[PDB]
Amino acid sequence: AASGSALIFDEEMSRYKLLWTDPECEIEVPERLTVSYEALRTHGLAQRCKAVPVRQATEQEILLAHSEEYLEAVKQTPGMNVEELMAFSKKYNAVYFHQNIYHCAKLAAGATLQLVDSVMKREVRNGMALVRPPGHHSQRSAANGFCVFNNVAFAALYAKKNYNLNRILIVDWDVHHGQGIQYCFEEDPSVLYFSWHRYEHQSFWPNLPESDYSSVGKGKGSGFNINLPWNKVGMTNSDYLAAFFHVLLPVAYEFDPELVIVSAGFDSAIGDPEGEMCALPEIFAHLTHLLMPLAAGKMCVVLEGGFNLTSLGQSVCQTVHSLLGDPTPRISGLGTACDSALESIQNVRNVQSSYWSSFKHLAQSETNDIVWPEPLKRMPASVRTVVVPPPGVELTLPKNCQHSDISESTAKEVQRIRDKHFHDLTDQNILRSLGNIISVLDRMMRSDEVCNGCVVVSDLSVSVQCALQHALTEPAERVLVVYVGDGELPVKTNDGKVFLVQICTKETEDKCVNRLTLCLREGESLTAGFMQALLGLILPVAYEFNPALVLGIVEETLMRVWGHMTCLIQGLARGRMLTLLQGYDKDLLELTVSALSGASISPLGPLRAPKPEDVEMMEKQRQRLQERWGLLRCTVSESW
Ligand SMILES: CC(=O)NCCCCNCCCN
Ligand SMILES: [K+]
Ligand SMILES: [K+]
Ligand code: NA
Ligand SMILES: [Zn+2]
Repeated sequence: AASGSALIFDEEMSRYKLLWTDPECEIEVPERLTVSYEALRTHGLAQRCKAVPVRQATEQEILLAHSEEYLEAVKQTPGMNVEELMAFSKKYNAVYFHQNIYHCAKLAAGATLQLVDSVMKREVRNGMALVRPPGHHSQRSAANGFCVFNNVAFAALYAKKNYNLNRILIVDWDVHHGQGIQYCFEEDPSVLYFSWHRYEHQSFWPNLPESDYSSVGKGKGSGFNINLPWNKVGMTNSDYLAAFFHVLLPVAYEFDPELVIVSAGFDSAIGDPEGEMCALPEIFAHLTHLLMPLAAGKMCVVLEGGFNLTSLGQSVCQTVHSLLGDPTPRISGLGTACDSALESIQNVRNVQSSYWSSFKHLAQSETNDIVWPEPLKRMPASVRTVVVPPPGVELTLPKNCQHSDISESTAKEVQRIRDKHFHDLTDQNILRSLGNIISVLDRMMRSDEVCNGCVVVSDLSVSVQCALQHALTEPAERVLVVYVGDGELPVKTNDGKVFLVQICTKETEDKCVNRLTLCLREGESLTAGFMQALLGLILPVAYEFNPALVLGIVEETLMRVWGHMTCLIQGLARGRMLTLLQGYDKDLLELTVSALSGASISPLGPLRAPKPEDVEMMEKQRQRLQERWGLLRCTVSESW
């Protein structure tokens, strides 16, 4: 029921800074906050967010994660002169103090708690806090790496205590390891912590052995700590997406969190002097988007690091755009993760194979300065989704959905198309279908007016043929076709314009690398199996293919997962998807339009394990396709 995105920010947090020379700290500046808020204002994003005021964290709230001794020591820093502040600072690693920093740290922490309350009270769907100082390096009794108090740790502990949540996911995509968060939740199975980080075989700050992939948690928490070290610099969009599809997302959808918290550092973006990675600001639009089906969209993004003022602002915008449901940018030039990333990924998956169903097949032999382009403009569609129910059927639609109304120009175009390719066809309504299909496609393709749509149809073949051919000569260079059904469609995949995913009940072999045919055995297995295929096979290929339109097709004869797919597939083609439902089903159509319109997706519940037969079918698919579609790889390839 919740709507809106909270934006929590206050200028007071820009009113502390470094007072002496220190090259290790000089990158952390007040302008990080003002440049980011200014970019949100510039692009119209702040004005579309609910402004929630900041508050101080209380002393009892601070004590959730920190010791009285530490708190008492920090409480004294407002009274110190600069000499005393430098001497206090030097007791810790890579951190400076300022007379106002205790005050701002209490603000950064309270700002996060304000965000958790706004999302958990259903006052907003999700939100972001722009806070200084950052939090994820700080620990029970120490400030560390520009961090005073552990903002994100607070959020999880506050959410456990005040909302009795049993499963919280924390995604830390900052370029540094958040060891403070790891230490806090090491033994706690109710918080799943995932972090990637520049590591370089422990030679990169903070130089900890327990930042390696081997640290999986302790005791009852074993398996709920996931470290993915980057052992070279220059990681790219492909590396990041490979990490999500093959490590993070399989575990997250299996865990089924009730709240997602993001430790969102943008020192992992291109141009950052700390990360020296190569991922574009647009990738954070997808990182955000791919997590939003989780926890019914309850997602608290919390700013950590980020030190290239330009890439920080662009990356913050890409994130808020995604929180607001705006269409994702298309990611070009994706492919295999590099060898170093693949080594990290394969080591992580193997060490976590003891704890997670998505990796369990791995345990047994039988089983197995720089410049870059400014991001393009992301425009919410005037109306998001158009829907064409069968004639006579009116339905309750969200405020951002409309019914279609064939124009005379389109009616002639349908007449031409029947004149040429379909002579002996005169059914007046499976020809209104084609007028619907063509009219809804033109709104999707020819203007930012409409984003996506769904049409109910009767004859699959004529409908699919006209949709696909009208798409290709609009023109849209490539079209991803997703077909749940058992026939053979009028679809040609022998020219590179079309990739066909088919989820069917009859087992088939596909001959060529532009078709992916998944035959899952029906039963209580079906849902975990499908989600495994979606995350580990379908999304990897789709992202690399980079279609300009997605064509979804469902024959009259699964379902539980269809909203997750529809939501996730909108990362492709700027969300331009056309769904063709053969035969009227009230609730499938209602589910489709919900997810197409950007509404929250109901959770699946924690996932059981898929049938080993289904895993085998899927890995055979991977082996068959990963030479062509390298984003499928989650292992280093054999050298000649
Ligand atoms: C919030 C954040 O991203 N902090 C990064 C801390 C950087 C410390 N660098 C140490 C340099 C070693 N010579
Ligand atoms: K991290
Ligand atoms: K934990
Ligand atoms: Na120091
Ligand atoms: Zn960082």
